[PDB]
Amino acid sequence: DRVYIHPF
Amino acid sequence: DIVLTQSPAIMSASPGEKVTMTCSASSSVTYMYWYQQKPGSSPRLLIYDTSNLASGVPVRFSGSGSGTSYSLTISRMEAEDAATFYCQQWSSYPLTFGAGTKLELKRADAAPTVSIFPPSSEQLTSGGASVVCFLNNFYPKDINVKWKIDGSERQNGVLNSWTDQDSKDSTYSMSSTLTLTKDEYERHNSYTCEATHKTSTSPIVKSFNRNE
Amino acid sequence: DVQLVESGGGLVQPGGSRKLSCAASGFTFSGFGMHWVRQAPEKGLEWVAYISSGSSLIYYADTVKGRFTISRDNPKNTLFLQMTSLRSEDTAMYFCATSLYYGTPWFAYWGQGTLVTVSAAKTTPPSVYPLAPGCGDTTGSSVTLGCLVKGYFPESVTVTWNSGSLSSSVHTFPALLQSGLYTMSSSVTVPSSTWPSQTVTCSVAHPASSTTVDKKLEPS
Amino acid sequence: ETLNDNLKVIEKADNAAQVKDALTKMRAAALDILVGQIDDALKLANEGKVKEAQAAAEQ
Amino acid sequence: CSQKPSDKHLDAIPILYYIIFVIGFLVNIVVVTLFCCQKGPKKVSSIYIFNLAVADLLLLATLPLWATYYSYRYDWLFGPVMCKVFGSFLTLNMFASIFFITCMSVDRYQSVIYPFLSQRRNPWQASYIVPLVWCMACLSSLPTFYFRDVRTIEYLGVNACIMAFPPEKYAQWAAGIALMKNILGFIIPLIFIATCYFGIRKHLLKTNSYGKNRITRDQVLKMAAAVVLAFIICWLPFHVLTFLDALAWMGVINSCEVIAVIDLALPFAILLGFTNSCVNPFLYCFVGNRFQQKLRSVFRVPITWL
Repeated sequence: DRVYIHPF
Repeated sequence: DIVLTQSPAIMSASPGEKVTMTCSASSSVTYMYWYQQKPGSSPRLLIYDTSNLASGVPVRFSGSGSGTSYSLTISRMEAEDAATFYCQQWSSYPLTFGAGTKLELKRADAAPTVSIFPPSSEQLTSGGASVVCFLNNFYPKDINVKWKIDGSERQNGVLNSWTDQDSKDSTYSMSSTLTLTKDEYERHNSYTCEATHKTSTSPIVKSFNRNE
Repeated sequence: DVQLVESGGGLVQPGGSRKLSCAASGFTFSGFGMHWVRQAPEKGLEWVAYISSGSSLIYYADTVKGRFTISRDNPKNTLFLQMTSLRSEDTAMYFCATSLYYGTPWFAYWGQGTLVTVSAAKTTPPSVYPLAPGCGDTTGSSVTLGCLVKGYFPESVTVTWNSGSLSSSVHTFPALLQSGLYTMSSSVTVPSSTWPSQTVTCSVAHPASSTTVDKKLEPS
Repeated sequence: ETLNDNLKVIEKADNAAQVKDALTKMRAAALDILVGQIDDALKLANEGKVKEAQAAAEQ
Repeated sequence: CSQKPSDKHLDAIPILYYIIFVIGFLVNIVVVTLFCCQKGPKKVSSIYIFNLAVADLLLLATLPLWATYYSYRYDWLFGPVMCKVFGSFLTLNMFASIFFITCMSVDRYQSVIYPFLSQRRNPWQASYIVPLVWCMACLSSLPTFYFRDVRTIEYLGVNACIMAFPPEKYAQWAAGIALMKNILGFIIPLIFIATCYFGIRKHLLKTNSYGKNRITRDQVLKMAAAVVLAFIICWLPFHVLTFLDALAWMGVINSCEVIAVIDLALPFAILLGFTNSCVNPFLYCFVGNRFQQKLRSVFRVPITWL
């Protein structure tokens, strides 16, 4: 679904 | 592996009517997409993510559905909307498409214009002779064709080809080619092309004879 | 303004190989995923394959998986599809399409398409026969004329009525396959001014055989 | 403005019964073509297809 | 609202990343060079400056990778092991930089309260503190070390370098880690730095009230206040965004618009933290009155070699 795609 | 079945395959719709077509999947599908494709051109995205109007699509179009049942709806039917409509599912790759739905613009009934053409001389010297009969600019598609050589019906050796709905006047056309051998052609006088249509109780007849 | 252009089609014998290419312009190419999607003749659409922007995620259709290879050339803005061991069912019109949005599984921008035919049959140029009204046919406010295209292969001949009408009222009847060769016809309705007073010709162009036959439609 | 708040509800709806309550409020506001569309979206809320009823009421 | 969000911003993100990268990779390099082989060590605050500059240097050394990652719109080419290593490395250097800012503020506070502490200040005690700070940063980066992996996102059709929480309880985990990022990354360091600034300002304000002492004292006060202001300016937006994100994972806020704004602004705020790591050398090392003379000496090094 939704995820934390950012590097930090 | 998810199969998409659209309903109906064919449907006529007059301008201004509300059009609604369905798309059913065998399993629970996450998202459904709707594309319009006109004969000769590439498809265009109408609806993405099962209810979201794609950029550039008119407000008349609207997608809906969930689970295994989805639908595409046009509030006011217009001429430009007549095309074939496809649904594509995404739940997991591979992606699968639907069978398609042909949306035809319903027109007033029109009698076909019949024109008969005898075989060309070049073809005659080639060894065969094909008589052509053009039945143009009529509606609906339903039309019967009979060939009469000297009054006797000829059923073997006839190829008919229908066109799609002409975007100019919303009419159809069809060619009927009766191919015969040169020797069989060389021993008969009158060749007749009869076309029975919904618009007329009596068939439309165009014939010729090799006397002229 | 986004433009996608496919190329590389043609006639291939069953079991051959063919690399289709897709050139993209009007957007940053190396940011979105691209799909290959084909459509069979007179049949519906079919998703073929998909490749992401950096070519890390590749999906194939089950009817295609293992035989084809989708690839990408980001520095040159190109999408490749290598087809190997082609089958009769693979005969179709191929498109490169993208959602132009992260490579999501839909197609907002479609290419023009390229035709691929899979048949061991020869490439026969067409035979073009004129169809004019014979003697004894009266002339009304308009006259219908015909061009009969007989015995050609592969598909996609274009009958252009360039002289006199230029798509005034043209009915191009779809091709029918008889005895292993295609047959079609083109009717054109033109006012009585242009015929037989002026010259009306039909040019049948067969790119697969690279032939072009013109018929002048003389009266009889 | 009441119709705007009930149009917020479907996007923020927890389940189908909240959609039903908001669509009945819109029906009462309409009484105070739209009526028929709301009467169909009320059917979709009653069926239990929550997401599809949200999409219908957004229309 | 429920419509899919925008992607316009991703065109500008990688370029900005590269800008910050070259700027910080020059400045921090200058600092680390002045400290590393050129004489200048043997001071505790100086050792802290060096370690902070190394953390920021190795930190911004990963900016090209993230600029490439945003260029290919989340498609990760380098593999899962590289996603692990560089994600945990990024987080480790963030925590090392922030913990070192806090440690330098504590060092300034305990050096202002105690005027009789020499510059050596038991240098081996710093040789024990530095590994302690690095180990605390590692332990704080253990979540990023355990969850930063490559996962296939089918809806994007993209192998993305994400935090691979258990998808059953993903959201919960996200919320948790977000709050942890707020506490170990902003809250506790903000408290330490703020209290240290307040105390230092108080003691200074007592000691040197009159004359030139007041002038130099006001300058140093503006320096400490500038430290706190830089940290706040370049870390408050990111952590506010992560806090709102945590609220979304909880379900308190579910508005499409708010979450779309969170995801839209998050890479910019991440870049803002990195710009803090880039700005710190100007704030700590380039402020000394000996620095400009040392810079002129380095500039004339090859001329004297001729």
